[PDB]
Amino acid sequence: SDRVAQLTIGNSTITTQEAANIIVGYGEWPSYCSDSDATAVDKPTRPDVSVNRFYTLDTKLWEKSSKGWYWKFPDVLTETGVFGQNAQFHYLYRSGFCIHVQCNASKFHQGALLVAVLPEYVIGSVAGGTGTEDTHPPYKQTQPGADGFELQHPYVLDAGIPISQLTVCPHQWINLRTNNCATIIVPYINALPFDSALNHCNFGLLVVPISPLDYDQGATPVIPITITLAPMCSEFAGLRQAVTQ
Amino acid sequence: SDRVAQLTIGNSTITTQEAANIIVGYGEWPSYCSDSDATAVDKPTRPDVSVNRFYTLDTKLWEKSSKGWYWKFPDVLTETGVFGQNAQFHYLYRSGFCIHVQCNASKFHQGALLVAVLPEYVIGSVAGGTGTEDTHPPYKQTQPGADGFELQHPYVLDAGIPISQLTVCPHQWINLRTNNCATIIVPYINALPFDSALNHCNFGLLVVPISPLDYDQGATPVIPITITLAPMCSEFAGLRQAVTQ
Amino acid sequence: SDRVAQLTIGNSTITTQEAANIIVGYGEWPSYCSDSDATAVDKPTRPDVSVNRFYTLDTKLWEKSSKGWYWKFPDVLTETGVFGQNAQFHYLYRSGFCIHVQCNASKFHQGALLVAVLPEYVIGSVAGGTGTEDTHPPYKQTQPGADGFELQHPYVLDAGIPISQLTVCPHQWINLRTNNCATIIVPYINALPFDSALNHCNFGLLVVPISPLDYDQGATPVIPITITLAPMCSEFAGLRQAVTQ
Amino acid sequence: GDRVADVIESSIGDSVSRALTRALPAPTGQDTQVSSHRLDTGKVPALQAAEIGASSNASDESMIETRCVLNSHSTAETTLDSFFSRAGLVGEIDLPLEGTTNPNGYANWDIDITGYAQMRRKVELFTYMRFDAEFTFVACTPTGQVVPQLLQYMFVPPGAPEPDSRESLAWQTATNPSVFVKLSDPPAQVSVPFMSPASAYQWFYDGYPTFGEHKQEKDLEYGACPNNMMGTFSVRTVGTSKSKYPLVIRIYMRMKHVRAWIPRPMRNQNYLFKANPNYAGNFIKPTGASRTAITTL
Amino acid sequence: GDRVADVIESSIGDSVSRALTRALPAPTGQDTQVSSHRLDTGKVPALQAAEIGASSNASDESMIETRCVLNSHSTAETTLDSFFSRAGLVGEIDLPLEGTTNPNGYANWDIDITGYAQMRRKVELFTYMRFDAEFTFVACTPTGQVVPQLLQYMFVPPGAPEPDSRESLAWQTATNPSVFVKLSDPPAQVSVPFMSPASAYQWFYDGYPTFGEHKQEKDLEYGACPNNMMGTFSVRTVGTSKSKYPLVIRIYMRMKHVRAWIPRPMRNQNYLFKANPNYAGNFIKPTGASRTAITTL
Amino acid sequence: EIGASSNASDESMIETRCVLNSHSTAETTLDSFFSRAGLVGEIDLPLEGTTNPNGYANWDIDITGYAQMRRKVELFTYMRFDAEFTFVACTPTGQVVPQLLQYMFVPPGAPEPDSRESLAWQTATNPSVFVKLSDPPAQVSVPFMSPASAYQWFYDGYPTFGEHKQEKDLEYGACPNNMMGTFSVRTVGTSKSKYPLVIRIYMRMKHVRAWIPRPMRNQNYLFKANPNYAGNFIKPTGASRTAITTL
Amino acid sequence: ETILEVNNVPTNATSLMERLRFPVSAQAGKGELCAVFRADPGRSGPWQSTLLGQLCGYYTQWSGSLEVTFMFTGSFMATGKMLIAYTPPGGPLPKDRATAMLGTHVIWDFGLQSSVTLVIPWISNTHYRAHARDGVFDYYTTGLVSIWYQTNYVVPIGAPNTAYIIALAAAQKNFTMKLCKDASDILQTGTIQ
Repeated sequence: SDRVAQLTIGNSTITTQEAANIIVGYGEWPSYCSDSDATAVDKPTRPDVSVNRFYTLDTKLWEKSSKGWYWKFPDVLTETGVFGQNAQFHYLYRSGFCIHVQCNASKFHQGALLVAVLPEYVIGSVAGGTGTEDTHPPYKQTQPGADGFELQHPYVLDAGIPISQLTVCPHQWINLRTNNCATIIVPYINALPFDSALNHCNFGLLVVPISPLDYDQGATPVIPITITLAPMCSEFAGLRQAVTQ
Repeated sequence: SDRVAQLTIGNSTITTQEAANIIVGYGEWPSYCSDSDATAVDKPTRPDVSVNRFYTLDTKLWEKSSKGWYWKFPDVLTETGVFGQNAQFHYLYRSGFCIHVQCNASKFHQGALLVAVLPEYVIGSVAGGTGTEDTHPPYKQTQPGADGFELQHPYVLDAGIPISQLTVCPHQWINLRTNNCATIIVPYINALPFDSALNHCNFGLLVVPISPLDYDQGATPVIPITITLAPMCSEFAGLRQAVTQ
Repeated sequence: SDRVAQLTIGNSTITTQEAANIIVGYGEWPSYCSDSDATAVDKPTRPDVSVNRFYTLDTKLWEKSSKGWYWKFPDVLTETGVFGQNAQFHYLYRSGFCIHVQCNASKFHQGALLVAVLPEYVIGSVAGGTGTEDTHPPYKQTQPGADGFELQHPYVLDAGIPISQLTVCPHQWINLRTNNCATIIVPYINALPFDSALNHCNFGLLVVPISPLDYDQGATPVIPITITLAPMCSEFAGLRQAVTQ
Repeated sequence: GDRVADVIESSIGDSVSRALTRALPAPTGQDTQVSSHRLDTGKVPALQAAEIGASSNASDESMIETRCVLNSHSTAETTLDSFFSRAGLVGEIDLPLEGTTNPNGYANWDIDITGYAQMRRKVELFTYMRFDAEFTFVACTPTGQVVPQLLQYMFVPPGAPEPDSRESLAWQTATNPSVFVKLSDPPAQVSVPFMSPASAYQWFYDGYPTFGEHKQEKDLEYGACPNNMMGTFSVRTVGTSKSKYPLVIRIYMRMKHVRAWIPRPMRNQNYLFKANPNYAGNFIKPTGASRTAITTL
Repeated sequence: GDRVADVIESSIGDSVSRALTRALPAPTGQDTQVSSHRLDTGKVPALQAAEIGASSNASDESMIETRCVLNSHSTAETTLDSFFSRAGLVGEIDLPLEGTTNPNGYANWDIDITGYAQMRRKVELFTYMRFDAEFTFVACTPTGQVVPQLLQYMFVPPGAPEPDSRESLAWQTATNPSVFVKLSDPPAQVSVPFMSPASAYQWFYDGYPTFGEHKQEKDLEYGACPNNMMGTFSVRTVGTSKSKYPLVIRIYMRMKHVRAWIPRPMRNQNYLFKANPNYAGNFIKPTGASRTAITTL
Repeated sequence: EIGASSNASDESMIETRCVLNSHSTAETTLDSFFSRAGLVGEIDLPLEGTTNPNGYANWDIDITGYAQMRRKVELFTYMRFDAEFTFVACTPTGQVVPQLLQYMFVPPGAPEPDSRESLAWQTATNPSVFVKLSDPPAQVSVPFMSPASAYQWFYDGYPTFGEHKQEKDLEYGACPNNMMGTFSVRTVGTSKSKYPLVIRIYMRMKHVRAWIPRPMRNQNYLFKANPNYAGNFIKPTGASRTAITTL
Repeated sequence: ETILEVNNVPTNATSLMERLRFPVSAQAGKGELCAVFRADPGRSGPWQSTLLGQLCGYYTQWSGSLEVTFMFTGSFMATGKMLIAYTPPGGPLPKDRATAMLGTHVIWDFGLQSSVTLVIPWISNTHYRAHARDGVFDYYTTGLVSIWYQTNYVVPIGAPNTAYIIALAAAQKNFTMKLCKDASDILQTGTIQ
């Protein structure tokens, strides 16, 4: 009975009492991050629990002709909030996460969603769509902002990625039999210890409806899905002034 | 031998080894601030040592015809830096201080300065200078910024304040016999426990040259005086979003 | 408090009581020199303390347009005094040293000198200056005598020696903040055990003003710098008659 | 568990306002006596210089000696904090039968120490204060005699509406008790405790007591707070028997339960409004008169 | 001292990557056997369903029973990680005497696994890797015979300038050792360790390996890093005796010291440049061919 | 230098941080392993030529071969090391031809051959190496036979007895007898080669032991260990800019 | 101890006698900039002029930073008030005292002691970077150091208004430097035969 959460900030909040349980990861111990291998030797700090709390970032709708969506991690909150300014003026970042997506369906509604968190994913961009003519994709698809971006082809994930072979990542189902909300757990993984928040892209989410949305005419056409995230025990290194360069 | 300081941030710093000693205050014990008497009952936090460090705010010159200057506390850093944004978006503030003013004179130079820290001082503004005609002082004397403001009459301090009766506050002398730099110690005092950083003004510094600057022609005409401050163990209450209202 | 010296010979002498301290070398033990590896097997002797005492050799001036000077070691005293005759008629020499250079500046004066002792230094001679035309340097630059010789180019040391990369040798500063006189410590080092005093040159001093001499017009233009040396516990081998060949 | 020790640098032991210095109490103290000239070391605290407390490396009194004085004065009851009140004129008001300054028949005055700066400035030498107060209203004739009329006193607690007529609702003042006094009874004598909204009365205070952005419109609230104050007092004649003589009152002021802080030095200039930092700059005069020479008068 | 306990909430015991969960080791384990049908409780682990591992409140197998199977297979040496290499064509290059593609007489090729995607894509199924490599250069005639000529191999370490002439300074390569080989000796066989600047080779990586703001000008560095790479290899003929026969080389590739991570699934499309996510969208075809019906072929 | 705090505080305003280490320094030494790729040099023995009218080539063995890469090693003065000489033979065109070649060594002190039939070929005290063009190319180790404790390059002296005059000045660097000898190459036997040949000389150093650090040289010589420099065209060790703030 | 001369801007032979200079004059004394210089010591120029820098110029990788200081040569009454400040990479050119405020460093003052020990810790997240070639890839900033005046170059009457000194730097145990590259610049018109 450890599927509880105490959350209250701003003016509203969301907590659960009899939700769809949780998913455990790696069966492991708590720890901080490696400190005695950086370029410099200065002592680290610990920002603690100053600002880490949940604000929803988008309530994505699900419709009859949903084609797929995703996000860029951690580009979602790198530009907004005191966390945004801290990430902008600070070079090194690391923290854990507890992803909680709210996904409810009514008695009338039937269907399921294909929500897959894909780490380390080199993003499959539009790249001109065809890509045979050298017209480079503009910046309006590299830094979309809080809106995310629309993925082109589901069963190849814009990169040749056949759908049935996505099973490697933590796989989740959205069904009124299964869950009133889904939980995703991911720690901090990178092939290199230290990097900037503007050059390197870690990964992003992915959502493609595994089942088409259907309902007899007379019901709600779209289904909103809410997402929020708050990193737990966040620590930032490369402490410096408010200087981008 | 506890007149030491370890300071390094940005690109430059200032520390002393054989300075003009220190001034002790009240012969007291360390402590946090009262917590069980606020309007709300939520638990407090502790920002710790995240950003508290010294950057100089101005290097004030001393000249032949110096008439006097001062500052507004804590209006000096309420608008600039991550401390500035924190103070803007946070309602309650409290911390200790260690004022260190750098004031050197050469072999050629003779003279002294009258630097007095005056707490709780209701500011004696220009108020039209004469004040007999109702032309209210503009905002260009309420929020001067990082430049401070120029005091009108020394021996009345713009409020009727005769000079010889300033002895109540910690009194300091600037002389090559006395000090290569001066130290001032002041804790947090207010007649009320909680207030905003934009409505209420706590106090400010005051500088009026006790002795006129003099030198035989052929030497430097002006004398720079440097000031920096960094609050120790700062704690902010009224934690909220980046919302002014 | 072992920075003392008892010196009295001839008619004048120089000792210090509150000088600029001393520089230690190699953290080592006293010892004589290797005896069981020479060409012959005859027993050695010990001249002891017969004549080792300080006479100044030159009081070098420092001026507005100083370009640099140096000396040849141990050519400075190889030709004068009873030590001179002993070195002339004796083939092998070895002793320790305690270099004490007197360098004072007044209240008016500002500046510094670049005095570097450079062991094993193959001398960078004039060699015709240009050196492209085969006109060999005369003997008036191989055996200058008690006057020393003038070095041509400071920042290459007449051999391509960039200045900032002289740091290898014991480095000293001449400043009224730093020293009223400088101390240099060097033992006897040679790549070969035994050599003559006329064929091989061990090393020499080097002086180039690190800072140009400056003063407001009306003060002394030149600054004298005094140098003396007296080898401690000198021992000479190859004992023979007064025969050069 | 207990593995990292990053936070242990703290200094638990909270006593007083925030600082970082430390001291320690001692059980007992030290004493000193007096002696004469002698060249000795070890124990010689006989004389005391407030700053130095010793002799410099250049002798101060090598030529002559000193003397001694004995004490016969007591300082037990020399404190002034509460007993410093003495004689002095205070002030008066009038309620005539026919007049123009009082077209309504009643007088409502805002209660405050800002009555008359002449003697209030003596008490206004401080800023933060906690004290008890006393109001005395003595009634007589404008000529200076006594007449048997029918008068009574109604109190106006803060927050009540200010009466605009002789028949206002403010006369009921349900939560205000009643005092049984009459002209035959001794004149008014009412105690006033400390009901400041803050810890002390605000005079030397730079702020904005009203919410919202500060503009030129909202500047009059300096000193004259419409609601933060402790109320006013209204005086009239109640009953069918209306007085046939005009009357005058004298108001007497006294302070008890002294507790002060924040020393603020003396003022040698004049104001023009309540707590107005404005001064007669064109006619500034020093706190004392000087002379062409100090040697002779 | 020790008064406040705000920070003591920490969980010292650092073991692995950041998280908040906790577990615990156990000394020994558990076992299970097989049995037949019986209605009993307490101990009944006989059958195992990977997810449920029990029986629902609606019976699954109430009508019939099951059977048993025995094992006779070994799995000790079935691992493929390093031994998965088998036969397959790899590639070749040519150094003719007279030609237009080689107007200089020497061939400098950039060393990488990006040689020929046909078989590299089999190894390119992963992203983060640590392995050893082997390069074999076998020399022969273009016709397929053998001729006694004079050849030798010079290595180009990374960071050295790329030769632009037959007499470049790059031939001295002071820090590069020398291998004593000749056409009589067996063909080239050189080991290549793991000198990646990072922990693994970067192919599926979205970033900017060059400092400064990212613009359209600086986009070609995807895959082809001018300096981050492990160098190239230059081949020519050294000496006064110049060869009178054209020659050809075949390049053989082999991998050792396997250590992999980050599984990445199979690709059914084609690229156009190195690590180019672009695909033939107008002609997308599924990974397998389907049929009009599944029942019959 | 100080290791304490002055009587005027240095860091009274802000605090510092900490850094952790994850790097190893066990095998980072360069003393012997600092050798990498680099072009070294070659020589030629043609059949018909004018630079070699005798048919044999005798070259004085030394590190003074080509200052380009030797100056990298010449950064020191007093040294004890092992050396290796590799002679690889091929055609001037770049091919291989089955000829008959062999290598004769010239120990120091032996007379320098002045003919194809000199007595120096007997070299009684010199052993023989069994090598042929079929065998792998030359690979000969050279130990440290310096007459002194180290090789003399930065040395001001007179290695010849007698009074020093203008006549005896050429011995700077080129010592006729103090050196470790030369090497002579020719073709022995009745079967004379019908192809011209070329050799490449490869250099490598082992058993490093050094002293006496001597800093870097930014100028050029004109003879062996010649302190003379192009004074009329002196240029700093690095290029500067009109301002340091911006490139 | 390694002598470092930063602003040897002049490029003339007659200036090759006085390269020690850094600008001191009748300054405005209002926080105006004296000199700035980026943190990287491994780039060609007067930076590799130092022996530490000369060795770093042959290397590709680097782990850590250096330690620096600067001397002073004023007279007894002569003094000054300068500003020594470092900024880690991530920002444009500094503007004024506020930028120094953003940068953590140690406040410096000319008192009796002349030396000013500025230690730059191991500020390096990555030990190596993606392989590319030279071009417009200057986006990879490395940091900066800024020098400032506060009051003026202050001396009494009768004292010359010039005092210029050279800097000093060295390396600590934390920094490591290897992966040697071959020679890039060496001058030889002829080779020894």
